[PDB]
Amino acid sequence: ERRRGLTDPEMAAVILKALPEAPLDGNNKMGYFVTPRWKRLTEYEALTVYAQPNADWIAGGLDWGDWTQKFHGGRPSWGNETTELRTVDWFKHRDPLRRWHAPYVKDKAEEWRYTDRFLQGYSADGQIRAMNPTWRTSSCNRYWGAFLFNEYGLFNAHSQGAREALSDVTRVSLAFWGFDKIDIAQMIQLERGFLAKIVPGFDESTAVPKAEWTNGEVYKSARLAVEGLWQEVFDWNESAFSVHAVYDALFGQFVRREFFQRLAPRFGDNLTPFFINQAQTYFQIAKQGVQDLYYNCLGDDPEFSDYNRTVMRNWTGKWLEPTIAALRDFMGLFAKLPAGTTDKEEITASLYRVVDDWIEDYASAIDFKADRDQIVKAVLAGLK
Amino acid sequence: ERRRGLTDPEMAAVILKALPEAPLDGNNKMGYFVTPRWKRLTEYEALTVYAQPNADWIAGGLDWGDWTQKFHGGRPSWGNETTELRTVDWFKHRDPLRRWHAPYVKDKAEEWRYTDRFLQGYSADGQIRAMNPTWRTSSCNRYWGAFLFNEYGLFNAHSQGAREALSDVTRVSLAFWGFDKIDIAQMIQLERGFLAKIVPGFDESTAVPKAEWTNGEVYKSARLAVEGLWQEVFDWNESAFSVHAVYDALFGQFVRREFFQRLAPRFGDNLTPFFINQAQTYFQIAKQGVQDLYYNCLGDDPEFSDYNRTVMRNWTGKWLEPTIAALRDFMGLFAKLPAGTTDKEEITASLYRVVDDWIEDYASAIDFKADRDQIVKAVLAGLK
Amino acid sequence: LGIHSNDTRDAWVNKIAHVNTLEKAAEMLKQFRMDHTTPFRNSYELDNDYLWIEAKLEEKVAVLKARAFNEVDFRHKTAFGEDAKSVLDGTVAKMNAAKDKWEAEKIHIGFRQAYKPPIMPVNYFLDGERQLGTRLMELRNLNYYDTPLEELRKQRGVRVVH
Amino acid sequence: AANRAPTSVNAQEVHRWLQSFNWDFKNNRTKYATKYKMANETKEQFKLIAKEYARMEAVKDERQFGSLQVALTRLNAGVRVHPKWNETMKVVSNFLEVGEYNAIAATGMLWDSAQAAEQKNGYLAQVLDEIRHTHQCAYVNYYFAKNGQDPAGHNDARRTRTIGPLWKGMKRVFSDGFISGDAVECSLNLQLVGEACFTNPLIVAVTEWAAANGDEITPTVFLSIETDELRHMANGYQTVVSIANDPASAKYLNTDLNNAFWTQQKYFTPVLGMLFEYGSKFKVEPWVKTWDRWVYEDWGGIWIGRLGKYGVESPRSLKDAKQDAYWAHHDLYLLAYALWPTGFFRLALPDQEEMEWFEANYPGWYDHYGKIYEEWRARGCEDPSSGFIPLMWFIENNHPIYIDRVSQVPFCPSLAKGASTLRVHEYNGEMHTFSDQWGERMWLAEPERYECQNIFEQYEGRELSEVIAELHGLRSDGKTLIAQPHVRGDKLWTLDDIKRLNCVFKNPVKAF
Amino acid sequence: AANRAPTSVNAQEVHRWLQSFNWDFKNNRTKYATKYKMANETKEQFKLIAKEYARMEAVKDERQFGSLQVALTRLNAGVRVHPKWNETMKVVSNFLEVGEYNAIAATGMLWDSAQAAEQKNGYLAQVLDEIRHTHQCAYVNYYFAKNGQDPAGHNDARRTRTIGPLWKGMKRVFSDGFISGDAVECSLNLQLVGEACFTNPLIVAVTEWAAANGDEITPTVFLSIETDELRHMANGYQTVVSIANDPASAKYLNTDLNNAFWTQQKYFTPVLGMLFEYGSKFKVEPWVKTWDRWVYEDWGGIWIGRLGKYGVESPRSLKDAKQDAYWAHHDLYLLAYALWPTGFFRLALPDQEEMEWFEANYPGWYDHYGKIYEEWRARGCEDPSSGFIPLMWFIENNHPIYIDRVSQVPFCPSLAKGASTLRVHEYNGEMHTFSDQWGERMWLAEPERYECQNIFEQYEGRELSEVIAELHGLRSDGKTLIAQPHVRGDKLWTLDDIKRLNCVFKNPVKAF
Ligand SMILES: [Fe+3]
Ligand SMILES: [Fe+3]
Ligand SMILES: [Fe+3]
Ligand SMILES: [Fe+3]
Repeated sequence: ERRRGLTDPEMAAVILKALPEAPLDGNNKMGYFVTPRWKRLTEYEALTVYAQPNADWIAGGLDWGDWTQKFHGGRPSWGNETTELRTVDWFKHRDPLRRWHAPYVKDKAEEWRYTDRFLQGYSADGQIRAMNPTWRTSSCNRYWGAFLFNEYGLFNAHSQGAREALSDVTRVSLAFWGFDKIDIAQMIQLERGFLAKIVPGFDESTAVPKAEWTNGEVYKSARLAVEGLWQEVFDWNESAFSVHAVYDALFGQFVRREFFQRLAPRFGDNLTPFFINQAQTYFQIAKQGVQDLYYNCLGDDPEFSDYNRTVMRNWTGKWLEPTIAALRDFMGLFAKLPAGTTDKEEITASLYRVVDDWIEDYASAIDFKADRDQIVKAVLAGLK
Repeated sequence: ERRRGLTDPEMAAVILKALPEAPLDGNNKMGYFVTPRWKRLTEYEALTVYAQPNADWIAGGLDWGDWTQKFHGGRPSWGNETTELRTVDWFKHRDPLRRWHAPYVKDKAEEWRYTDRFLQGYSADGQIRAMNPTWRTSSCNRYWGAFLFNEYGLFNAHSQGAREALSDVTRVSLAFWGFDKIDIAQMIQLERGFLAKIVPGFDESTAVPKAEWTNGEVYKSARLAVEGLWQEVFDWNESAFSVHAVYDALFGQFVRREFFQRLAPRFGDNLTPFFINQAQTYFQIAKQGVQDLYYNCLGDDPEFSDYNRTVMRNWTGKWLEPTIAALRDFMGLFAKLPAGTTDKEEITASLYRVVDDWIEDYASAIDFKADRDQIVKAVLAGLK
Repeated sequence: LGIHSNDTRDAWVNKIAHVNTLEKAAEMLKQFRMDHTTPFRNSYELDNDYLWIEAKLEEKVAVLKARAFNEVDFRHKTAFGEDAKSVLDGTVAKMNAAKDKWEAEKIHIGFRQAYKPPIMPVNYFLDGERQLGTRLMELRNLNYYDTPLEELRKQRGVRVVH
Repeated sequence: AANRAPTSVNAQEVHRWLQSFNWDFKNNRTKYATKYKMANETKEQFKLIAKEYARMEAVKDERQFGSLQVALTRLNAGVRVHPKWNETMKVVSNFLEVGEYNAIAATGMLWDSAQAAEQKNGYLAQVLDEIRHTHQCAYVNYYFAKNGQDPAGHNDARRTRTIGPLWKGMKRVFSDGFISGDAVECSLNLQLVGEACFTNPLIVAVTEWAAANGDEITPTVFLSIETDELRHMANGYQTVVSIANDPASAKYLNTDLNNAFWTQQKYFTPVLGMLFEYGSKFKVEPWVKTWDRWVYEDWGGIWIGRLGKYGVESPRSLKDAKQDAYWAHHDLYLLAYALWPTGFFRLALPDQEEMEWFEANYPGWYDHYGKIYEEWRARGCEDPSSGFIPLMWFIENNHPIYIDRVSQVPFCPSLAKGASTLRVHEYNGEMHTFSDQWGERMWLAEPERYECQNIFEQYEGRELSEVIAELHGLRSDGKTLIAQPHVRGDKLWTLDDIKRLNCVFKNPVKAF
Repeated sequence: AANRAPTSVNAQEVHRWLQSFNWDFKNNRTKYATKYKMANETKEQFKLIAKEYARMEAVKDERQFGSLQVALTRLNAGVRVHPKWNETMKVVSNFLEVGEYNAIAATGMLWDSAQAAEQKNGYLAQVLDEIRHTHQCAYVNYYFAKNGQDPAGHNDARRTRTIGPLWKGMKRVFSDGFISGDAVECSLNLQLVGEACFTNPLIVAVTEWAAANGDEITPTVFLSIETDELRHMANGYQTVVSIANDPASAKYLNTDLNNAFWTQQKYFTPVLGMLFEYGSKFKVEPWVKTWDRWVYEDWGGIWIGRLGKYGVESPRSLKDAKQDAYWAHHDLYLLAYALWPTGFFRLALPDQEEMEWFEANYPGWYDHYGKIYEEWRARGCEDPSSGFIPLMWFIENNHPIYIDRVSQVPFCPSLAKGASTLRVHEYNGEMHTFSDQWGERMWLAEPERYECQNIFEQYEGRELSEVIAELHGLRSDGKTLIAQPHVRGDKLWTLDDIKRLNCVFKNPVKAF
């Protein structure tokens, strides 16, 4: 009851008689005017490009005229003045992976429900019995637990770019890069909450990890770099570039891949690797977007390549020192492990993996002349 | 164009003219007569219980009379004669996780696509650089590889159950139990195929693990027991019970959880644990189903508990002896491992974890007197 | 004519091409924002094209600033060689001392006409936005409906055509 | 990056090594009796791996449900279906459901039979597919019970199917036919004939007839079942390929094929014509036309012709099956309507447009079937106070209804326009009734395969309403029958109206 | 094995610790100018973490797509929609899209403003919801372009948008008003007014007009958009809770709320009413009844009443909004139709049945609007050989059309049955046109916020078809306009038909 025009005979008879004999236009695309990155227009691009109503005076905009309501003082709703970078067209960027909210929440949902199944399997199998108690109650609880705040600060460094980004495709990538960082922060806390349930006496409260983050020496310099990247940078691109192509590319990768992922297996910890496997899959998914935006689109722009490479070199040089200082303080944590876990030869080797991965994937793209040996020697100054 | 009765004004008018003023029956619950395991029925029960057309002469059946076409000689399409166990009702079993076909392929599809994302992450992140070479090209290629054939064998052990199961709920549980076993075998091969892409000259061919399974000594009695559980048992409940509550519960849990899950981390391998977390999630899921059928429905049967427990005890003794032989021969693998990887104290404790879990979960449930110290001593006789 | 492509835009592209030095490019950009920008602009003759012409002038000045300045100066000085933090702190002390909303709007406009990127580093400029906007709004939104329209028209200094 | 992203995932890279997964040992042999040897090294057509199979089906499912749960429920699609098709779908979905379910057990048998790991893998995908299909056909009855105009019968068919005669023949072709015998005979029943000649065509045809009668639930589900069916016909082809090089095939294959074809067509020729033409209101095509395209041309001609190089021939009974095709469905519905109290679905007499359609497409339908339906209407078969059930007319006009002993199809030889030959034999103190030379040979050659008690043997000496009450053929008021001789919402028959008739079953064979 | 299975680390168990994730450091403050201080212990109402958010939405998606892809495509639901409603959805979907999109950035700004972790977290879920919603409105235009009767405009509204005057008004309420000028003023335009008063009633009301007019696509999408909106209303409520103890609220909050209310209602009172009543064939109820329930009773009465204990009062401009409401939408459609070549959609004159319906609900409609549409019809406004656009009527009868400087809404004060206010001021060599005193006050106090060039200023001295050609207002063929003054499939208008009229834009203000 309530009659509907598709199925009600009287109403549908009226609609059907008013219809044309064929579509009044044969071009049934949508986004047919968008220049496709890959030969055939994709659904990602059709549903996303030119959703942002920019006028032609913000590079690449299709509309005209001023904004109808500006900030008190005259600041525009989106303007060229919110970033140092310049381009021929802000809509050039494409997410390799082509994510538009439905594929993105689809994948993450698969990861949530598989985490749930994994956890129920692990606790029922009793695998905590093989895990080293000093690693569990100290390195997971306090030191991994403290890294949470580093991911949360890096998430938060995205708020302004979410407001200030200059096109649909950059804003949707930016938002997914930040949501994955709050996800990691939440997964480190989920791990501590699982452990409190299966291990008598484990306290899931964040008091101990928080104190470590705010008052410990190991994550000092990391927290100060995060505080800086989050709240002292007002250029939205400087934030996303310096978080993703400098700070997290060296420090975050060292901690996740080269400390906890390398050493937790040695202590019978297959739990933390399950969550760091999510963190490294996300790091690598984001990297592809970061490289397309900053290197293929800005770094290689037909008019502004030399300009934009100069500003990105500038920002790499600005944030490489806080990053090296973050890395340097973190070397103090090796002194806390049980003897025989690691030696200087393994650590030096892991440092060079991080530094050379960064030079290949990031620094070389903009001709930043980085010297691996001096960067690792600088970090090695904090090891003992 | 085709006129459809739901939207076509003429056809729909005729259809609507014929409908009754209200439903001819208020009872709109499709399995209203089933008897719910959990108070409110459930879609898994409505869609599953009583799809098998059993007559009353196979306990619990609702139909009557003989089968319409039997085997040459007279064997029934399904009959009481295909198993030793007896019950008041074969439709009594319920899978605790309530899995009918859509949620089962949804969970596995999730796992599949996050497997794809995780391997793309893992190789992009370059995490094999920290994996021990010996572990990779010998233990992973050959001894984990060889275990594939044990899982394929256990999968095949399900063929006859899939044809002979005496109810819908036992058939669907059995089938999902078997399909998870071939999935794990295919994941062992997927991992070797992945390493062949990532590690130059690693060979994904099955010849070396197959030669280890068919002609090596570490797996000899494992292969002899799998060969016998698959092709020598003609009773579908004897195969399901003996594969899941005796052999895989002991040898399979030792190899998967207390050998490869416990030692692959020590060699810098987080890749094999990724696939074993699947294998252990699936073992814990099937366990709940196998305990519900064997202990909650059969072992605790109101008319037949004593009888069924006698028979299940007989089979635990029948198959505990070849399972101990499987373990005993597998003990030879530790001699092949770099010195100081493990020691006798750790191997003993891991064997006691597997035996005590089996007593807790399976043996105590039918009142089988197992002597934990005797089983571990018999197994340890093959250690050096 | 043309929305997006016309003779006015062509003429300015042509003169923006030819500014060969930073100090000349930045002089032109500053003078352009006094002449064609905000309700206090010197004429509305370029109303249809000034936002676009301004962007093009910005591109040129940004490019020349980046070639002329070293890395610390690119971060910390304005295109006219002033210390950005000093200009920002002086303007905020000025704003904070503003007697009323009338004074306040002229300080906040004026700052934007003079210092908008690429004249000031955006990190300094948007911190200017943040502080400056708070005080202008606190002054304007206090007792917002209390002056009758006939009086507010006179305070703004509008010519009533109706 | 540090290398780049690969995966293997792609099922093909792992499938390449499946086949080497099986090993030799003495006793690696099938547990089932069989006249044939399936070759190892039999390859399969689809390079599926378990995880990829799951992903492939999950995608189909989310679209299927999703449509069912949002859009079609908002449009009230469960309700807006012609009452006749709502009733036909109780039989169509629950009876197809048993075939889906017994095809699980059947390819468990064939997975055991096969020695090649790829061929085993082919039949494994179908084990799993037939579980999907079982829950899909159950979900069609689930949804129409939940949201349709008459849930009775949709909600309990798994137990109310047991009251009536058509259920027995469904069990012969789609339950026992699929699992009891040599694994290759079962395979010819299921895959070679069952799925390729009847299920694959029917699932698509049911969808057209559904769409015409207002039903958009069954297209959502059945068009998703059909996307699986091609891997199943690849499996049947592969059964033949695997046994073609064995000497036994040239001795035995075409007889198992002919007996399997006869089995399936015997039930399906009259039942599927009957549900299409008598169970719809809007008619799509006459069954005589359809049967010929499906059986004779597409299967008998093209599908079987693709196998002639493996020694398969067209069944020697194809000609007999075409001479009983034209009338058999018309013949059957007379009996099904006459026995309407024992079904779990409501039935309607042909209206005047349908009789005009029947007479245009079957010259001479009216003088035979038409006039009997008119006499039953006048005697008052739709009204509870008449005291008439059409079975009474068969008795008062001495027209015995016999059940075949092999296929279980009811037939009434004194009335039938179809090829109807009654054969009756007594063996060891029991009488058996046959309808044709092919089923007679099957029983004579194999008596211990065919011992099924029929409806009159089991119900002899029992009054009709006590059978119905015992087997629960009642609506939730415990009074009105599920099953009615009309499709209208008024003057529904109740158990007491049946009790009045005093109708007591007799075994027809006791008169010989 | 040893121990029970828990995952039992559900989202709440993690969320319990979320507030402690933020830490204090001197520069931990918003980057945006604001007059308010949001309290750092503000809690949020939905206890979500990222993963569970994603699961909760992905489930809605499966239902949503799946209906679009199987059943609605097979029912060909994209085509069986009234002409008029197909054109209305070009505007309703693409103009809702810009609001969805700018709301991403608005809640980005609000996540930056909140200092409490959980307050940031609730705005974060809105961030992601508005991304979801941008792709959902985009999907609807995508499905209609791909499968409907007229793809032009559905397929390119992100640039053909730019030709007309109504787009400018939409940008003021749902782009610029959401992100420019104090985060709390933006929050009041987006959340406390935009969503709570207009979008969340609007979304179910669009599904009700959509289904009456044969559209089943928009119901599928907008009813899943709607399942997210309560979380967004809770965010507006928490914005007020978070600033309610700061002394700054007693000075400023009701002024920013009054301004936000007038912003939002100035565009939506005339626009939504016109879209509903003139963009449909089948009507659900008259806009005067609806506007009164939504704005006066539901929002003004009950929603805002909940916030009285936070010192929130009903906007002082509420009674002016109600007196100007009644004829507002009728007055605007005269103008949208007079300027039909500037759109990206096809418009129709009221037919005789809906002229009768307007008359019955709006006594006086015919003697004013009906009479004018009849004259325009007599002059051949829908026939391209006529050489008449209704804009010519305004010029010959001396009724200037003006564009406000603040709201961007076109008004014709000499013809309007509604408000007749017109203020023209000259300031610094430029004239400015206003239509009410709320908006005149906003310009006078804040001139530099409101400098938007209007259609007559930009197109001054340009011939109509040159503007249309330049801005791609054409169908593929490069001749027929996308815009039309009728909804029939023959005698469509062409660029040369507009060109023959040599209609050149003039700035109305140049007559002063
Ligand atoms: Fe099937
Ligand atoms: Fe099949
Ligand atoms: Fe939204
Ligand atoms: Fe919203």
